[PDB]
Amino acid sequence: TSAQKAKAEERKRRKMSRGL
Repeated sequence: TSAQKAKAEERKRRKMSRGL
């Protein structure tokens, strides 16, 4: 919920590697 206002950006740092 309130995380959707940022979590989407928190993955931009984890996907850089496991972005598949």
